[PDB]
Parts: sequence; structure tokens; C-alpha cells
Amino acid sequence: QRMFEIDYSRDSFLKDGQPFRYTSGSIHYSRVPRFYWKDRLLKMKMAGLNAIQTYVPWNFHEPWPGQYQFSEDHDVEYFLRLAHELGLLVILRPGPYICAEWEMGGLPAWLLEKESILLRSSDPDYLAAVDKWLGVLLPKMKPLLYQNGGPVITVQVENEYGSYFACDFDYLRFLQKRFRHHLGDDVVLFTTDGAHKTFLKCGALQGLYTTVDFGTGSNITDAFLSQRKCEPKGPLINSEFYTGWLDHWGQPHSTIKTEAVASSLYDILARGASVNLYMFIGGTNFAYWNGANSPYAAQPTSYDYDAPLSEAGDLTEKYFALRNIIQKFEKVPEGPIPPSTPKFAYGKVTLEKLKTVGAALDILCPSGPIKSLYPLTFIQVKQHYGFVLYRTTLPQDCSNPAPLSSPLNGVHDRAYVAVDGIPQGVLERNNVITLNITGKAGATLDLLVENMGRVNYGAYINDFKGLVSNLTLSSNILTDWTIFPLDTEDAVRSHLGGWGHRNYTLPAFYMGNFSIPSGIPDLPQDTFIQFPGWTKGQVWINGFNLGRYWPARGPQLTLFVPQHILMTSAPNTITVLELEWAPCSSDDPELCAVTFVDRPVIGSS
Amino acid sequence: QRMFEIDYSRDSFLKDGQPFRYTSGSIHYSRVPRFYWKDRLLKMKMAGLNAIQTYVPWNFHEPWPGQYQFSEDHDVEYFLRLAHELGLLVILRPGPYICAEWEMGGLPAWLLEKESILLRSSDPDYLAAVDKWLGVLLPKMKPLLYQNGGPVITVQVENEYGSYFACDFDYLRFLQKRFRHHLGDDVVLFTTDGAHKTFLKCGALQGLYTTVDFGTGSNITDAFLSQRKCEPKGPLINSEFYTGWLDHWGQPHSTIKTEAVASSLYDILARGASVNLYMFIGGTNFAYWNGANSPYAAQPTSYDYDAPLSEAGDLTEKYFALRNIIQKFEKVPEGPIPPSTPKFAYGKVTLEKLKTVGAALDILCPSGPIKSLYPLTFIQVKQHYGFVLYRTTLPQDCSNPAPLSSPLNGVHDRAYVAVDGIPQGVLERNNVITLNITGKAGATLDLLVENMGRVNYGAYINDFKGLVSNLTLSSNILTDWTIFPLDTEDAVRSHLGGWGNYTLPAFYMGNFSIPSGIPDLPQDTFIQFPGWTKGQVWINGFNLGRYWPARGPQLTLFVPQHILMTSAPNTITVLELEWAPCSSDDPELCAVTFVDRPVIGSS
Ligand SMILES: CCCC/N=C1\SC[C@@H]2[C@H](O)[C@H](O)[C@@H](O)CN12
Ligand SMILES: CCCC/N=C1\SC[C@@H]2[C@H](O)[C@H](O)[C@@H](O)CN12
Ligand SMILES: *[C@@H]1O[C@H](CO)[C@@H](O)[C@H](O)[C@H]1NC(C)=O
Ligand SMILES: *[C@@H]1O[C@H](CO)[C@@H](O)[C@H](O)[C@H]1NC(C)=O
Ligand SMILES: *[C@@H]1O[C@H](CO)[C@@H](O)[C@H](O)[C@H]1NC(C)=O
Ligand SMILES: *[C@@H]1O[C@H](CO)[C@@H](O)[C@H](O)[C@H]1NC(C)=O
Ligand SMILES: *[C@@H]1O[C@H](CO)[C@@H](O)[C@H](O)[C@H]1NC(C)=O
Ligand SMILES: *[C@@H]1O[C@H](CO)[C@@H](O)[C@H](O)[C@H]1NC(C)=O
Ligand SMILES: *[C@@H]1O[C@H](CO)[C@@H](O)[C@H](O)[C@H]1NC(C)=O
Ligand SMILES: *[C@@H]1O[C@H](CO)[C@@H](O)[C@H](O)[C@H]1NC(C)=O
Ligand SMILES: [Cl-]
Ligand SMILES: [Cl-]
Repeated sequence: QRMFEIDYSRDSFLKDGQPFRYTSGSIHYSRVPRFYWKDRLLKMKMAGLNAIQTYVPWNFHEPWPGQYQFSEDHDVEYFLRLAHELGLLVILRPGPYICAEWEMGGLPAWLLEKESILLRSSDPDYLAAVDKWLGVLLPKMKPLLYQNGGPVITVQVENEYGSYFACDFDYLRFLQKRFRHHLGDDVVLFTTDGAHKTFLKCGALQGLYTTVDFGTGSNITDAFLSQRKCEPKGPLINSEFYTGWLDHWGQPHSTIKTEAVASSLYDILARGASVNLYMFIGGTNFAYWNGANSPYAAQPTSYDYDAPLSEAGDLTEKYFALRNIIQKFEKVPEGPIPPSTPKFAYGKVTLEKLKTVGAALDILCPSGPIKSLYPLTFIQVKQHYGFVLYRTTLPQDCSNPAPLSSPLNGVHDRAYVAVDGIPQGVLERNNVITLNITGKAGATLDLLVENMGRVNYGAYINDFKGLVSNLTLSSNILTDWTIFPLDTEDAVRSHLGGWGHRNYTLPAFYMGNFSIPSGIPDLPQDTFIQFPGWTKGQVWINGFNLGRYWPARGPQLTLFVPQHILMTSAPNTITVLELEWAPCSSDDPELCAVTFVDRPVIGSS
Repeated sequence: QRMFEIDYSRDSFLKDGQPFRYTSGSIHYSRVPRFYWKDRLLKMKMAGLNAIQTYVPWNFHEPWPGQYQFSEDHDVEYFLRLAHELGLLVILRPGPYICAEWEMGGLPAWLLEKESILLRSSDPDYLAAVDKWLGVLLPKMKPLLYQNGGPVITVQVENEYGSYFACDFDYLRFLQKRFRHHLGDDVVLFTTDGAHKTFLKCGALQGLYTTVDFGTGSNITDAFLSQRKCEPKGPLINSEFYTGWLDHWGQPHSTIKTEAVASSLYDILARGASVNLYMFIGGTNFAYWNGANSPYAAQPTSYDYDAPLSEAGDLTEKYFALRNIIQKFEKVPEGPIPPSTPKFAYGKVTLEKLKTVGAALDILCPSGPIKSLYPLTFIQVKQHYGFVLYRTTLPQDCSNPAPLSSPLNGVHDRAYVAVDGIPQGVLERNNVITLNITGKAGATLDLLVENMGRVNYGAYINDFKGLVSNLTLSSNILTDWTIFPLDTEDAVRSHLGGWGNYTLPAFYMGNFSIPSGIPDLPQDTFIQFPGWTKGQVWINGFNLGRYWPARGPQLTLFVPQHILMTSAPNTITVLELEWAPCSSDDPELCAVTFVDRPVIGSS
């Protein structure tokens, strides 16, 4: 009979009748390839952590209603087994909203099919979908609970709900009731909120243990006093002790000094507090998983976060400083620590233009377009992530430049505009709502719209994406749209159909191959890809979508490439989808190339 | 159909009727685990080499008569097809004597069963053994010739024969005849000797192409002028251009500066000479494969050689420098070069005593000992390598010290002496032929004798090993010997039976685990023995070689990652011959350390 409880008498957790507090670290399995799960978790163990903390991103597991992903990189059950097999406990945060700088705070976009849906509330359609999701996830989690033989000792309900406007306690009670129904009555359910009564007011519920979060800028006493007002008895707990912070495209890379993270950790542990380090390893937002803040500002591909373990898992000075702090309070495992992976500079690889996006419509959109009088959003058109192409015809001569505009700022989030195959420039959420175009009457007007990530925090998480309101040309509404959802991922894996089915440039796909020798024990190795001369786009290697590149804005110039997707003898295919300007016109092909280097640059100008 | 030949007209090789010259590096397959063969060869090719050169050690392939090893790490034929797949041609050096800083110059010790054998002569017993070895080896090499679809372009007969005192021409002519019988008439046969007439006098033969060796200290013009006297026509060839040099236990680590090598190389290459860099990667003398020079000094376990590729295959400054030289004459292949392997410091691993050698004789010698009136040699007693225990019984009292001596300097090469389980000290070839001992009449006198490696060069390659002449106690010859051959290798693999001032020589064992499911572990490492003295080390039953931190210059030994596991603990076994740091109450001193950088040049 295994037991994990709160002992309200003694301000403490009890683990099999024994006093316990946790020193945890956040790691997000959706942000580290499965190939490296064990590497990271073992490094986390060797730092002295006795638990880990992770989020379960609903959209990561049910990308359409009733279609589930629980295998490979999506195998949350396996990750939790690994943790347990390494002797770590787990703090599970299954949301259903997780925030986490992740697309729509983990909520699936298809929830937006009800336009007026009020997310994170007792809205009956939101509740019904949550309910069906918990019916699938929580039963899987039940045998992973501590009391049933597994590593899960506490579960978070929601995430900083007190920061949300709605303040719907019926919603929180419903969550509590359904977590209870699927996981039983002994399991420790908790909440996390900012450490101030204004946040705690709407976030705390009777029956859910109130924990707070704060970083190195906060007064510890004040933060835990704010916790004690809601829970006068029980353990002190900082569920997110910030070791670093998040980034946005175009802003400097966020760092937090090692000495400051170490001194706050020492003082938090000295109080007998349980603490989780957010992040311990941050990892990567592969594909289109990044989130955004409002006013619209997208987080980038790297989730390095200045964490103690770097994006690719390296042991940094920070890791060792925090290990040393922990050694002052708890016995740290003996033995050598698994190393930083070796990184290899594969060098310059040339690419060549295969096809424009305009030319690849047949393969990108093989069931054809949707026809509409006014524009439809991504959601109406059954696409959640990536790119949709909006096509109409110009109803007047525009031999003199005419203004193409979205009067209500409804280009969510960026559009690459062409007229009869001539690039016209870009429309941008917030920044540029009007662009001048030229072309003859009856010319084809194309806007390729990119979803740069659904807002994950604040009131505007109901971020539909696409052309969400009308376009005007010379102030008149443009009607009669032909809208192509783009299956970029399939198209890239079939080499735009080539492998069958067993100043601006036009958005287009560029491809090249590089080989790596077999029989070399230490190849392939992790690497970092860099795009000098390129501008904005998406990159795949062998069909694995490594994410978004934007050296024009920074701060991230390199993208992390993990070794297990690279092959030997067989050619590695790099596919770049460049959206704005490619270095490939001039008859210097050596300019049409990318470069693999051995050090990250996530912290430049 | 493919042709390779010397055209005496254009002073050139012709490959498929076209001028050809080679820029080669030496790599010895016997000194690099097979696990890394491709890695070292690929790195060689990315330096701009169009060929490699190697030695076939006879003793590596025929450890007893009629008993062959051509599998796994001993798979020469594989090594050569691998080089071919990579687009490298091969210059093959099959000896039978190869020198090479290798045990008896490649010659098998069982040749010494005929005590009086004159090695490397027309001694008819020596020839009949060689002939049977050629008849097994050269039909294996025949399809690997260039003319038959293979990589092999030239073949060396013997090795610096002109440096050998015997000067037996009939021997060379026999080799020539037998090589032509097995490989056919078209293959380019050549000899290699030092670049001076006194060395070429007994080395060159009619019908074998005469080549020379020399390093950076030599006048390149004079060197090739000496070849030209022997061969007025044909390509110039330096078959061993020294990139570095050999070591001996107890002497400073040899090094040769990159700049000097670069200079001579460019110079040799601009003359249109074919050249081979000796070594390109040197690797390791695992187990007991090192050799020795006369007067007796052994070469160490490491065969780094200050090569362009380090012991563990690392890309050095010297590698990049020679590659930049080769680039000036031949476009070098494109792509990134395979990297230096990652190295991991596994840290300190504690060991504990298992059994002294004395107490392990059941498992080390399961056939019982041999009795003999006087002492017998390693060869007489049917053991070639490692250790043999010679035991007698004190015939008079020695309460006051008494001289135990080898008057003729017959301890070959080092003896670890104990009387009644009490270590007395050490007798050493050429250095200490007398040692004072104590004990009662009837006390057991034990000498653990170590073959430190048979001399690979000079007159004294007939190096039998053991007690090769009598011992005296208080001037009287000791007699009535109980001699135990020791199966150290078997016994270590079975954990000394567990798995079916000085200290007494003893085995110490301990364990370390490496986690599974970590993509970049295990990795290569280097093992170090601080506080230990002299001994042999195995990991998971693989004999990595000899350690001797008390003499240097080599303090670490290379551990290749592929012998390390993650499914079960790894087992380290040390056999410490002189002094183990394992008596004191601090058991944490009885330990070895794994580090990520080699130390092969301690002072
Ligand atoms: C300034 C308001 C804080 C909004 N919350 C943030 S920003 C960084 C972190 C993660 O997003 C996270 O998943 C939140 O719980 C806390 N948080
Ligand atoms: C002046 C001493 C020369 C003895 N010859 C040597 S020592 C280093 C090298 C290798 O042994 C080698 O295999 C010889 O051919 C040349 N040589
Ligand atoms: C924190 O606030 C407490 C009072 O609650 C006070 O004692 C202390 O000075 C404060 N520390 C900091 C760093 O603001
Ligand atoms: C578009 O063109 C008009 C000139 O007709 C000009 O007044 C305006 O600045 C231009 N708009 C943009 C967005 O460049
Ligand atoms: C576009 O235009 C008309 C107003 O004429 C309006 O009826 C419709 O709601 C608008 N649609 C969108 C998506 O803005
Ligand atoms: C890249 O790889 C595949 C073949 O494996 C092929 O479709 C494409 O044609 C290749 N291009 C080059 C230069 O190898
Ligand atoms: C080599 O000898 C020749 C004379 O044969 C002399 O001209 C030359 O300088 C010498 N070269 C070197 C490098 O000493
Ligand atoms: C001890 O050995 C030394 C040198 O071998 C010798 O001179 C001395 O006589 C020995 N001891 C005695 C008791 O003589
Ligand atoms: C040892 O000495 C004896 C007696 O003089 C002699 O028979 C024999 O040749 C010697 N044996 C060796 C191996 O020296
Ligand atoms: C393995 O090594 C460990 C050292 O921690 C030792 O305690 C144990 O006895 C060893 N096991 C075996 C099977 O030798
Ligand atoms: Cl987390
Ligand atoms: Cl060689």
C-alpha cells in the first residue's frame, strides 16, 4: 500500500508515512525528442532533483476530435515510465490549458469551430470537449499514480486560472470533480497562481491545494505569505521558480544570472519548501508548436529559456551551480554525469529551388479549394497550423498602385502577397495593414497567410488565424475567394509528389541533399543549421519539421538539429520553404545554401 | 583488365597505362580495433592519401603451427577490402619479418623450439615454416591484387634485410621465388632499406625493386641518390618517411615537429617520388604485442608515434598541416572530415584484492607444473607471452641476507621474487642480476618471470624468454624447479575461478556501470593508475596492455568504447607486479581513474 498525502499538522508532505519535500525541474516531453528523453531525465537526476514536472498539451494528443496521438514522441505514458524507472517522482500538469509558450496554451484549435466559445469557462461546449479529453487521458494516468505503483505524486488543475478574466468557479469545480472521478480521492490535486492575492482570488478552490509561482525578482517571504493566506497549513510550494525566461522574435534573448538563480534557490530550500525549477531543460518548439503573447508577439523556435540544461541538453555553468546548491540540502547521486552531446559542423550544403508554392497547389491541396464570397478563417477551412493560400481576381485595373488593405487589422498573422506571380510584399498583423499593388484587371491576387502561433496567455487565446475580416482594394470589399488549405507536411514528405505516395521573391521550396558516412561510430552527431542570406521560413530535414527560421529578426540565428533524424549512406534531404527573399537568383549557386555549425547562436543581435 | 607496373622509361609507375604516384600512410590493422578501421581509413583518405601501407604480422595470425586467426580483429582480408571500398590502394608488407616495434618482429615464438634456429636466413627449418605460412597467406592476398580487382599494388619482400648481420641472398631469392609462385609474375615486388650503400649492400636483390627509408633529418637529395645507384631507372620511393618516432619505457616521449615533416614532405612530393608516411596512425600495442630493442629496452603499450592521427584517432595539428601540403599537388576530397571521438572521464573506480598469483595457481596452471633439474625457458615450457612462475626450495638457511643471482644475466626480462609469501624485490635484465634474500631452509623461493617483449630488431631477435641460464644462491647453482606456465588470459576472463618496498603480485578487480539508452555513451576513455607501479590491465577480459607509471613516459592507457557495456557492469582487472596501494585502512586508494585526455609524455 503506497501513500502520498499532505500532512496539514506538520506543514509537510508524507510519502509512505514519512516526511517529504521535492526539488523538481520542469521538462516538457513535447519539446525534447523521445530519442533524448532518458539523456535529459538522467542529467536531471544527477543534479539532485528527486522529481520532475511536465505539462500535457491537449492539442499535442488530440489534433482532431477523437483522433489521438500517444506513440513515439507523443507517448506520455512511456516518458512517465522512464522517469519512474530512473527513480524520479512526477508532478503532472495536464491543464487542460497549460499556457507554457505553446500554441493556444495547449488548447486544440478545433474548439474554435464554435466561434463564440468562451474558453476556460463553464461554456457547455468547452466543458463537453474537456470532459471527453479527460475520459481519454486520466484513465491512462491512473496506474501511473504513486498510490498505484507509478511516479505521479501531485496533479495540477488548470494553470494560473487566477490570471484569466473570466473567474468561473463552476469550471474549476467541474475540473475537480472529473479529475476525482478518474483518478480517485487520495491523489493530491493542486493549483498554481502568481503570488499575490489579486491572482489567488480567482485561482484558488476549496479541495485544491494552493501553490504559487515566483522567480528571482520576488521577495520570498512575501510570496510564501501570500501562499499561507490561502493555505495556512501544509507545505510551502513554488511550482515555477524561474531559472530563466521566455523570448520573442525581434527582442533580445532573455537570460537570468546564475548567481541570482542559485541564491534564491538556496533561500527557498532553506525554508523546507518544495520547489520546481521552470525550466530545467526547455528544449525546442518543433513544427508550429510555439505560442504568442498579446499584443501579438510570437515566441521563437528555441525554447532554450536560459535553462540549466541548454536547448540540446548541455550541462552549463548554471547546471553545476544549482547542483551545488542542492548538495547543501540533499544527497546527490554519485558517479559521472552523462555528457553534453558532441556537435558536428557538417558545413555548407547547396539548395535549389524546386517549385514555387503557387506551382505546388495540386500537391499541397489535393482535394481542391473552398469557395467563398468573403474570406474564411483557418478554422472554417479545417486547417489549424501552417499556411493557407487565399486567391481572388483584381476587379479593376491597377496599373497605378492601388491600396490593398485589411481595415480591421484582420491579417492574422502575416501574408505574402503576389499578383500574377509578381511578389508585392507583406501585410502584417498590427504593423502594416495596407500594401500597394499593381497588376491588370483580372490578374490573380494571392495571399499566402501564416499562422505565427496562437496566443497562449491573456484574454485573446481565441485566436482564429487567417484572413479573419475583409480585404479592401481602393476601399471596396474584395469578394469571391478561392481558399487552399496547404498540406505542407505531406507535400514535404513526398518531395512535392516526386517520391510518389507509398525586395521579395515568391514563396517557394528549396531542396538539397548531404550524405554522411556509415560505419563511423561517432556520426551522425547533433548539429545546428543556420541560414545566412535567407529571410523567413520553415525548414525540414528528411521530412522532420525543425521549425521556423527568421535571421532577419533574431535573436535566434541557428536551429537545433538532433542526430536521430539524420541518416547514413542514404542522402539527407533538406527542405526550406522561404517566404520572403531567397539568396538564389544570381548565377552564384554557392549563395543558395545553408550551413551546419557546431555552436548555437540564440543570443546575437 | 587492370595493370600496375613499373615503367623503367618514364621513371614511373603506370596504373592502367597512366603515370601514377602514391602518397600513402602506414596503418597497422593489428594495432587498431576493427571497430575503428573504417574511421581511421576514412580520415586517411580525407588527408589526400591515395594509398595505405600495412604490415602482416605472422605471429598475429599463426600463434601455434597450423592454428590460424583471420576473423574479427585478425581479419586482414576484410581490412584490405575495406580500404578498397574507400578507394584506397594498398602497399602490402607481409614480411615474414616486419620489425615494427612488434613482438619478435612478427616472427612467431614457436620458431625458437629449434634452439639454434638462425632467423631470417636460409636455415632450412626457418624456410619450411615461412613457406607453409606463405602458402596460407599469399593465396588469400592473390585476389586482392590490383591485377585481379583488388587494392594491392606493390608488395614488400622482407624488411630492411640489409640491416641484418646474416646477409643471406639465397634467403631473399627464396622469398622472391615463393611470392612469384603464389601471386604470379606481374605483381610489383620491392624491398625497403636505409638510404646508404652500407644498408643497400645486403638488402637489394635482382628482380626486387629497391626502395629506401628516411626521415626529416636526412639530406633528401643524398637519400634518393643512394636509391638511384641501385635502380638507375624507375620511380623514386621513400617507403617510410618518418612522421614521428618510437618510444621506450623509461625514456622521454619521441616527437618530431610538424614544420619539419611538412617541409620534407612537400620536398619529396615535388620530386615526383612516391612516398609513405610512417606512421599515419600508430594506434596501440594491446595485450603483449610490443617489442624491444637491444641492449634490452621494451617499447610501451602506446604506439602513438607522434603520428598525424593520435593513438585514439584524433585529428591533430600535424594532420591538418600534411593535408594542406598534399592539397598543393592533388585535389583532396570534399566534405567534412570525420571527427576525433568524444572522450569521457568515467572517474575513480575502486578495486579490491582477489588473489595473489601464489594462491591462484589452481586456475592459472590447471595442468600442474613441470619439474626440472635446472630452469627451463618460456619456449621449452610451451608459453609465448605473459608470465611464468618458477619455484624452488631454499637448500640452506638465510637468516642473514644471501645473494640470489643470475651470473650470466639470464633473467629474461624481469622477476618478481618472494620467499615464503614475502616479497624480496626484483631482478632485471641488464640492470640487477643480484638481489639479497632471507628465509629458512626448506622455504619456498618463487620467481614470477615476465616476458616484457621480444627484441624486434638486431641480432638478438632469437629471444627465448624466462630463466635462460641458472640462478645461484650463495654462489651455488639452484636446482630442482617446479615451473608453472600461467594462463593469465583464461583466468582473468573466468574471474580467477569465480566464473567457472613491495607487495606480492596479485589480481585486483572492481566494477563500473554505464547507463543504457544514452545515445552518446559509452565513449572512449583513458585509464590511469595513480599509486600503482607496474602491471597488466584488462577490461571485460580484453587485455589493454601494460602500465608502468613508475617509469613513464606513458601513464594512461587507451580504452576503446566498444569493449564497454551498459547491459551489465564492466569489470576492471589489474595484475600489479610490484606495489599495490591497497593495504592501508583507506580502501578508496585501491583504485584506478578514467580520464578524458591521454598523458603519453610524462617526464
Ligand atoms: C507576466 C505574466 C505571467 C504569464 N505566465 C507565464 S510566462 C512564463 C510561464 C509559463 O508560460 C507557464 O506555463 C505559466 O504557468 C507561467 N508563465
Ligand atoms: C636506426 C634504427 C632503425 C631500425 N628501424 C626502424 S625503427 C622504426 C622503424 C620500424 O621498426 C620499421 O618497421 C622499420 O622498417 C624501420 N624502423
Ligand atoms: C521582504 O519583506 C519582508 C517583510 O515581509 C522584509 O523583512 C524584507 O526586508 C524583504 N526583503 C526584500 C528583498 O524585499
Ligand atoms: C500607397 O500609395 C499611395 C500613393 O498612391 C501613398 O499615398 C501611400 O503612402 C502608399 N501606401 C503604402 C502602404 O506604401
Ligand atoms: C465582409 O463584408 C460584409 C460587409 O459588407 C459583411 O457582411 C461580412 O461580415 C464581412 N465578413 C468578414 C469576414 O469580415
Ligand atoms: C536528393 O535525394 C533523392 C534521391 O535519394 C532525389 O529525389 C533527389 O533527386 C536528390 N538530389 C541530389 C542532388 O542528389
Ligand atoms: C644535400 O646535398 C647536396 C649535395 O648532394 C647539397 O647541394 C644540398 O644542400 C643538400 N641538401 C640539404 C637539405 O642539406
Ligand atoms: C645485501 O646486498 C648487498 C648488495 O647486493 C651486499 O653488499 C650485502 O653484503 C648484502 N647484505 C649482507 C648481509 O652482506
Ligand atoms: C646450469 O648448470 C648446470 C651445471 O653446471 C649445467 O648442467 C647446465 O648447462 C646449466 N643450465 C642452464 C640452463 O644454464
Ligand atoms: C560489481 O562491482 C561492485 C562495485 O560497486 C561490487 O560491489 C560487486 O561485488 C560487483 N559484482 C560482481 C558480480 O562482481
Ligand atoms: Cl512544467
Ligand atoms: Cl607499414
